[PDB]
Amino acid sequence: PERTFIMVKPDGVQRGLVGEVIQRFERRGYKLVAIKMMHASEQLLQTHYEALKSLSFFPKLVAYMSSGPVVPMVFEGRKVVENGRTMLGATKPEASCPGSIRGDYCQDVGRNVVHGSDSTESANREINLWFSPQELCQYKQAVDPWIHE
Amino acid sequence: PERTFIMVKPDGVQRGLVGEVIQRFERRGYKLVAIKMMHASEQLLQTHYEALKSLSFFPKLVAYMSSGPVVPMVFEGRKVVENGRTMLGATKPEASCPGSIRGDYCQDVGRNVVHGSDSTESANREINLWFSPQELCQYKQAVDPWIHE
Amino acid sequence: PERTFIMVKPDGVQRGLVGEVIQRFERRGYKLVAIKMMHASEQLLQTHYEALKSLSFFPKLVAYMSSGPVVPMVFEGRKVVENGRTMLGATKPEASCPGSIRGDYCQDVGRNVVHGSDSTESANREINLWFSPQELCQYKQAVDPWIHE
Amino acid sequence: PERTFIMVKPDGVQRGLVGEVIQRFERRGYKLVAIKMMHASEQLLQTHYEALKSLSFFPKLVAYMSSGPVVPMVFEGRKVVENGRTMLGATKPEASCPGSIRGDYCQDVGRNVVHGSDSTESANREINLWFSPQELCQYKQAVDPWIHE
Amino acid sequence: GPERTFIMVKPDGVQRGLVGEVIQRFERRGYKLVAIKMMHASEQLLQTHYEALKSLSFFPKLVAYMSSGPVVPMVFEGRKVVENGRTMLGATKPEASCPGSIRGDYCQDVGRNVVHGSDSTESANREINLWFSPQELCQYKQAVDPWIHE
Amino acid sequence: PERTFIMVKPDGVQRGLVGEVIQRFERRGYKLVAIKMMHASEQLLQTHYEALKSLSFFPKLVAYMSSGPVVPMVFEGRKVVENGRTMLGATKPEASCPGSIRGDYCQDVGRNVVHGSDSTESANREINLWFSPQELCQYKQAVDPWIHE
Repeated sequence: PERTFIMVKPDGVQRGLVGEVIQRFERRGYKLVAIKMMHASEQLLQTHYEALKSLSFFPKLVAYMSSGPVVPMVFEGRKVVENGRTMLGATKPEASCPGSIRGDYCQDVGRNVVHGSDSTESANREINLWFSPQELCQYKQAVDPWIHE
Repeated sequence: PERTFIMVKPDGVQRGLVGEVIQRFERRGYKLVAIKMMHASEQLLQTHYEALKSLSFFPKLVAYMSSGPVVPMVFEGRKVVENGRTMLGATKPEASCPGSIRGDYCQDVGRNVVHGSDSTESANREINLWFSPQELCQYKQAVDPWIHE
Repeated sequence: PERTFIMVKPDGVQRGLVGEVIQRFERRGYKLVAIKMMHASEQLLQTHYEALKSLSFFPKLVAYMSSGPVVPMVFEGRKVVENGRTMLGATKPEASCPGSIRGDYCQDVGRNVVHGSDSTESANREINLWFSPQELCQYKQAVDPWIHE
Repeated sequence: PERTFIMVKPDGVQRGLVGEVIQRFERRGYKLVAIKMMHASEQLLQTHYEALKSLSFFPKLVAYMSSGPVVPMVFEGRKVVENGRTMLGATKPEASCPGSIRGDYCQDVGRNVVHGSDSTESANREINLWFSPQELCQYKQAVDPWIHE
Repeated sequence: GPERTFIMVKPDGVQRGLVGEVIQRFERRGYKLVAIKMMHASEQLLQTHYEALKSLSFFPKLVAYMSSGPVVPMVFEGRKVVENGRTMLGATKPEASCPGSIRGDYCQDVGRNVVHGSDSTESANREINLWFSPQELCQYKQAVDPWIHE
Repeated sequence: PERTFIMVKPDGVQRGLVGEVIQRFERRGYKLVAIKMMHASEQLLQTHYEALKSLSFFPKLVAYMSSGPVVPMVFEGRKVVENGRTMLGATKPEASCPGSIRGDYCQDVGRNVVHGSDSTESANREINLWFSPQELCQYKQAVDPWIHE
């Protein structure tokens, strides 16, 4: 029952990359179990980035992430946290390999299209911060016997 | 601004076509302004499909549309209602042209992946049934001067 | 269980379009049940194209279809015959809609990349010419409940 | 040797669709024989649209077509003029089929991404207006026997 | 003759509709398809295919899984097709696979990793001869040959 | 601004990959600012490859690069030189990652489809060698605030 938190940032929304991000996870067999588009409040973004609160760029980041709508979502599947990190690519786009989201679409670390949880512990916290238990949908994937051993 | 209601049906979710549906609208420059994943109640489905009650086998439709999660969403832009119909393709996939969603992905009118509003009046009615006003997001598309005159 | 006969012609093989033809049927949920690559004999081609002997330049057709390998295959699913015809596009590529195989890839009716059965009667006849019953594979598609009612 | 004139308009340049337009023609086996990016003077655009110069929307059209770079190009192959029309789609995007350029990417006739010749006579005029003979390249396509009969 | 490699879509690749995708990855790199078929593989054939694994604990589970649905064996031809085939498929474990590889794009689980490919030219020639008779292998001259290799 | 020189080689033109190369840069937000198709002269190619002029393979490389038309072009954006190298992939295709141009399409170092500048100094020299200043176009990209921080 592993899950990860993925969020399309304001630049991903502006550039029309929301569907592209979702499709990369769907094609790897991962289950979409929650999604919404929203204007994130300052307090929500400060709690989301709480590990960065002591850093000089924290206020600039929180303001940028509230400057347009975001699309938080949740995917479920085997090794979805670690594979999600690989699929997004390095934080620095010039260090990202081609075929990753940031390697294909991004030029600047400050405009890198999408967030993903960096660990299981972070994923569980971020999922519960952005989504209430009622917003998490549950279903049995038909192709389940052919994606997992 | 013109808006239309698009909803991925439970078979579209199962088959991993949510991102595909979204990308077809983003590709055409349309703005995503709301989206969520949910289990639709029978009462919501019966009101949504009020017009089809004069047709045979209404319980089969309600049971199909509540057999898994759905993804309702709202897109904004010029002629988005009529263009949304063309992009989805004919209701019957056999009558749909390749390049449309149903022409590319569907074999059966009863499993046709996605719903879209058939008129401006239906779009306004459906948007208000599925989304509260606070759920619709507002932003200014950077490419606006290049997608319409 | 409806089935249709699809065959990539020698120009489709040369131009690297075998995977593209197969993927157009797979993404619509159709089941691949047989496939091979072969050099078709003149006797097989004359029987396959029996109905075209009433048209001019029959030796030219047999020679072209013998000028390189072909890839016959069989797909199974609801309305696969009539949808197969639409997916391939009009015989003349200049009458084919964009989104069809011939509309996307072909310039010449004489080099139109792929063959498909025009009827269920023709499909049954063509499947028997090209494949022994022992070559057809049988399996249960996991997504079956989601591609048709 | 049939040829047509295709030109990406300023909105197609801005939206990063130059490669998409070119690929639509390459995948149908058409030969790129000339291409360049330029800022077209008002005077050059007035000659290209000579037929519209007395109409009320003429100053608006010339200002838009000089508001950014354009990419004129020439493609060669059988039926390239008529097939180019179908591949671009109807002038008004809302009348365009899915799978055409304007059906996939455009919302507004005034921002319809790309121009293409409407006839052999227009193609010859437009090619000779935008390109000198020395800019037209000549080569023998290796797949020629597999695209032509 | 030219270098060849054996590629086979596994039962999960067939179920998930990925046969055309695998083929197209090789075609777009200029490689020539020279044989292909869909079949139910017997346990006898699969034990010989995986004979180097016969001493390992997971061998019976692997043979049973690989016979639980149809597979699509095929053969591609071209310069360095064995080595490049391995790179295109990606690492055995999908979580170690780079994005852009088949397993990195589509797979979650090493036991459901969609496709097999030969790991050496010796293996490639043994696997081709095991799954295909010489008559099933087709020969043609690729038109773009002068533009894909020097 | 940062610019890099990219050139589709004669095999990339023959194989219909010109639009694919362009789209790889466009989708990463890089601006196309110059392009043309031409038959490169022996003297032009000798100057382009002047760093290799003492090597054994130099005459054969120069001869091959004039054996068909090429498509030189210029892209502009942040880190476009280093990212261009990554997007093209290793010089030898067998050392190239999947997702790069050479990793996706090439088998042979001598037929590796595309050239790209290896440094800022090389890019400036190559741009001025192949393009006169009147061929370089500039425009204000609308999505600039969403690709650069």
